[PDB]
Amino acid sequence: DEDETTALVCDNGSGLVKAGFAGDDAPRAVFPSIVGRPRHQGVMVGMGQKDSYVGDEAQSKRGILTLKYPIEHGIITNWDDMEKIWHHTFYNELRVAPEEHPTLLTEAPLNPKANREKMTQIMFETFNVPAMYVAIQAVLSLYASGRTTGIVLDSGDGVTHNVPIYEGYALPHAIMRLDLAGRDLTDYLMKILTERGYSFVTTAEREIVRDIKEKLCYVALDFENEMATAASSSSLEKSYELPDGQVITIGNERFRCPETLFQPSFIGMESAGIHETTYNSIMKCDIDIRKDLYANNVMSGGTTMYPGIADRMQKEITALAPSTMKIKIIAPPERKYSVWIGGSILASLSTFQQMWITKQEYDEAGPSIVHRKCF
Amino acid sequence: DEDETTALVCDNGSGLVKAGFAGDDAPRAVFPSIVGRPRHQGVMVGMGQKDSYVGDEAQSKRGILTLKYPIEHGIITNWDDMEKIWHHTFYNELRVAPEEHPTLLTEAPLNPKANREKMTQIMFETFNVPAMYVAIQAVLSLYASGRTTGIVLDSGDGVTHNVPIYEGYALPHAIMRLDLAGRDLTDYLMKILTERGYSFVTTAEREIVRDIKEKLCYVALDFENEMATAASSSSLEKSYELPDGQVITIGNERFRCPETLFQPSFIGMESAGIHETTYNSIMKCDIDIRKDLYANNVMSGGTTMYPGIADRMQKEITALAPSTMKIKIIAPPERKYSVWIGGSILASLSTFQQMWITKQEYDEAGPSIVHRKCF
Amino acid sequence: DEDETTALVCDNGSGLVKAGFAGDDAPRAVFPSIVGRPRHQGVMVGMGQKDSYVGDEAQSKRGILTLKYPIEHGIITNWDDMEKIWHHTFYNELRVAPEEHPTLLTEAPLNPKANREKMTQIMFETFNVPAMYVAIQAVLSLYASGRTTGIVLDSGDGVTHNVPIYEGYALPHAIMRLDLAGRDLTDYLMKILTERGYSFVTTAEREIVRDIKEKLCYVALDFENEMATAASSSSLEKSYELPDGQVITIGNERFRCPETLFQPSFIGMESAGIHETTYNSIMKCDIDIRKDLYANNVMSGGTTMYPGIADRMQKEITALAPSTMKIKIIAPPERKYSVWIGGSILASLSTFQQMWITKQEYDEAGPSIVHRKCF
Ligand SMILES: Nc1ncnc2c1ncn2[C@@H]1O[C@H](COP(=O)(O)OP(=O)(O)O)[C@@H](O)[C@H]1O
Ligand SMILES: Nc1ncnc2c1ncn2[C@@H]1O[C@H](COP(=O)(O)OP(=O)(O)O)[C@@H](O)[C@H]1O
Ligand SMILES: Nc1ncnc2c1ncn2[C@@H]1O[C@H](COP(=O)(O)OP(=O)(O)O)[C@@H](O)[C@H]1O
Repeated sequence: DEDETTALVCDNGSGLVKAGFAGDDAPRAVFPSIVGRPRHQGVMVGMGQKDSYVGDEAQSKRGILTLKYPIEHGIITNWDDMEKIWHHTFYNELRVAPEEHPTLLTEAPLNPKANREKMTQIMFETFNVPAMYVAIQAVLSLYASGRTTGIVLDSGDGVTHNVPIYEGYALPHAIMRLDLAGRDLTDYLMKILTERGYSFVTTAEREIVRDIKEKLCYVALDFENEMATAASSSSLEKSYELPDGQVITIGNERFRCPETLFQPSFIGMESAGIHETTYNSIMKCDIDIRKDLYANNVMSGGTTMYPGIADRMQKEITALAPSTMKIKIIAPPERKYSVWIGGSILASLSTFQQMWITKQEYDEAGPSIVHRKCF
Repeated sequence: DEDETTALVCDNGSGLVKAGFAGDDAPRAVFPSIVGRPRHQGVMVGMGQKDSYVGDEAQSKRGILTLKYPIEHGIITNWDDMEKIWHHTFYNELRVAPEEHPTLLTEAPLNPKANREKMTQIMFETFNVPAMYVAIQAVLSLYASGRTTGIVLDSGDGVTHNVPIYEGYALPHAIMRLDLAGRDLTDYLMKILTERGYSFVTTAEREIVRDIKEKLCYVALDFENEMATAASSSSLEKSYELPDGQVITIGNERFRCPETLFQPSFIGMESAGIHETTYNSIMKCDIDIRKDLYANNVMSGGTTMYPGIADRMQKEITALAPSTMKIKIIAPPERKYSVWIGGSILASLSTFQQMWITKQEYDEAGPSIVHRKCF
Repeated sequence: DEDETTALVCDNGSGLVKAGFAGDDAPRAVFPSIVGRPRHQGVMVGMGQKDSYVGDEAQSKRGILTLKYPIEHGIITNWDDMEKIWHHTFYNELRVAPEEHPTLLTEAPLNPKANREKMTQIMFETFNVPAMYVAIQAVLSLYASGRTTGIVLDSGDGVTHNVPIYEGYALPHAIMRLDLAGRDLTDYLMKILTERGYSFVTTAEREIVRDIKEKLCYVALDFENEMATAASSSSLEKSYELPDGQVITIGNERFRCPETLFQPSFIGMESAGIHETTYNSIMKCDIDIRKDLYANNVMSGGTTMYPGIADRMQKEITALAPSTMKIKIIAPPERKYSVWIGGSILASLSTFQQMWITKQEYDEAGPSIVHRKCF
């Protein structure tokens, strides 16, 4: 609180907002992106509740609330709800006066121009920021990495991409999309557990299943052989206590759930699994740069956090590639916050501080400015 | 009683067993699935009563008895009780020697493998059937229909499903579940009648309320406008004589009870009403097959028997679908026995007689056989 | 069905088989070249479906099926699938007995010798044709035209060529290749529509986009000025109803998609646009024959069907050529079937009937015969 200034790095996630100050090593505020007020709301004797805050309160308030994601699949679809999320971010989580900070916002891949313009309009008109930037989330991640060359497999919450990069450039024609990512894997685990006679269907039960997924699932060494071991499997049958206190047993569901990344037909997806899309992406590049891609396969995103994933990707890529090809899979430790960190590096870039968009630019060429000939 | 043979078609319902001979047009035996013996049992001077027969005796014996459904929510949960129901089916209702007849059994959606194996074990070991098949009840219904394409709304006793079908295949990812169906509507009518100062709480009173529901409830043309007419409603106020002989008056409860299918929040269900699930199911299918689904919405199940339901579904679907979409609701007349009829067609399928499971198959690969690579 | 005979003219296209009788004015059978069976195949209650017929059934059966082209990029790559396509052609579409008809087959430019030999082996051994010929598809088209001199721009489904011709001879060193053609333009329209927030990614969605392309795209008068008019463009914003019934709006995508033929960098292609390749081809010819080429630029192929293409080519060629050069663009009306018609003329050539290849020639010098010293 003086001269200088930082850069409000707000990564608008499909399920979680990550926000903080440029220059910090990780976001200081992480809260669910949802909207929820009592679904039954039966009055009582007073009030003192906040209608649809969701954020952190919701979670801990599981069972009372309803949820909505105004950013459900990564694109913002409800501006009144998004204004509530940004107000919460600035005033309740970070506890800042937004008019004192240049703010860098992230946007999903394929975000419409008109959507970026509405984001810009709200920042300047509603929150009175002195400036702002919009950054592409994949791009920020790439930034955080620091690798000019290599092929990234980025699997997050709602989408997975394979992005080959040569000298810093995402050759746009090589990238392929997959709908599936963590949101789909949590829904599939709810369904397969419901196969055993359990019942996980409510909003609260979804949260419970997301926790089972993140704590007990793993990727097999070989799907077929893991299924065969399931028979005499005395390991798989882990126990998990529900908040009600009942204890369920989870066995082959531990590896059947994430097997979907390699076999999208488990959820009905025709798409090619992540090892096939990696190969298909490398084959859309020049033959010449393929050796550099094969030796620099970088994993990113929350859904690449499973133990065993790098070794499995090494095995599968080795099976598809030429016999003399050197293959290397890199996974950065704390991948998931790779998107926020790239934003932090960019926003905290004094040297490229002219890329931030300003109140004068917005007034001159409206918000589009932050879209036409920059970010 | 000679060569050839029929197929024992036993549809194990949550509230009613439907059983008969393959090839008959409808089941010859329909009896409540319950277990009940005197709750007070005060001896007397002799016996000559059957402990927990339930079946038909129970009903007519209302007030003395207790009830249990070993198939309460569609999945068999008590094998000693289920053995009693099957013994009653074979020896008391159909009056057959089970060792002379291949028998097709039905099972609920999501029935565990181990449950199908126990059903199979009992048929072969306890009843000595020469063969048997297990069939999926929804599937049998689909079979009875005869429509390859279209979206079915099947509302029965304990569950309601929306199932889109293209060329005979239930695209498994499109189907959505609802807990609510007729069991819930009877419980809700007991509760709302208890609001007027009446008291319907016992087992006998539940049966009385199920009769009021089936004889006097109806679905409104528009819920809001029907409530508004309730004021000057001189029609609604129908009379119903209780077995005690008192006469109650039923008015807006006639349409408030089934309104729950369209507004599950009446019983506290967050779920989306049946018109919303229909739309949500069609939107999980390819855009291309949607025109075929919209023109082939087939209603099935006992809870789709209300007069007015097809016209209301036509109105609601028309309001959600594109303006140029051709919408058609089909309701087969005697829907409820749609499940038994599909079983009868399948079981009575000489041409597919190799799908029946045999005593040799059970002995070789145990009962699982009737589960792994068939039904 | 008597003496004489016709010539089975089968044009094996990358996406469509065109087949018929020599002497007919157009092919009597046109069906997609694909292979597809249920991707989900969920059994049901019977069969009566044909595993991977594709042909016409597929299309109308959009959403159920998968596709494969055994001729994906013009060269046949799977002989078991190709045998199915030829069986369908003869027995289901044309309804002929192939052993009664000399059959002329077409092959892509640069088809390997061994591939032509395998085509020949199948015709004689599998279908028992009395004779057969293999013809080069470009060549057949040239044949259909009837112009000895001039430079043809032939843009079809998977490839575009510029072919200068002087007295009937394709000076082989002048011809240049382009990967891009209609297959690429349909893929690019799917991608650019997905930019607006729509989602066209499935096999069924590809077919939908191919229809939007063929019905609503057009080539601009000037790309830069058309983009500038897009702003106040109230024309562009045509509506298109999807099979689901939703209605999308298409605007600048109408001309951005085919702009790729003139600017291959839109899809990442370094190649020179079709006006530059025309000029580059004319400059590889003698200076002396250039006046004849400039006055005889003939358009051929499905991708030259856009309204406005001849006028745009006249404008662009005029801008590159010497000021006193007479420039004329010819487009034959029903260009697309230009390949089949050339085959029909050739095959129906009684006078050159000795060029057909016979069962004795195949037995003597194997199939190669139809390759070494003829077609
Ligand atoms: N340790 C972990 N193991 C597996 N999945 C994880 C782990 N940590 C986070 N995830 C999942 O990663 C997803 C979030 O990843 P993220 O990269 O932030 O996604 P997005 O950027 O698409 O919002 C969620 O589905 C979450 O459950
Ligand atoms: N005419 C009717 N009107 C309304 N509900 C009916 C009618 N006939 C039967 N039902 C109800 O339908 C339900 C039984 O339907 P059914 O399809 O057999 O269910 P399930 O297969 O789930 O056992 C019961 O709740 C019953 O009261
Ligand atoms: N009227 C049209 N306008 C634009 N493209 C068209 C038209 N008719 C056909 N096409 C396209 O032309 C291509 C087929 O042309 P064709 O000459 O048969 O190709 P090929 O011989 O390479 O198989 C397809 O991409 C198709 O969509």
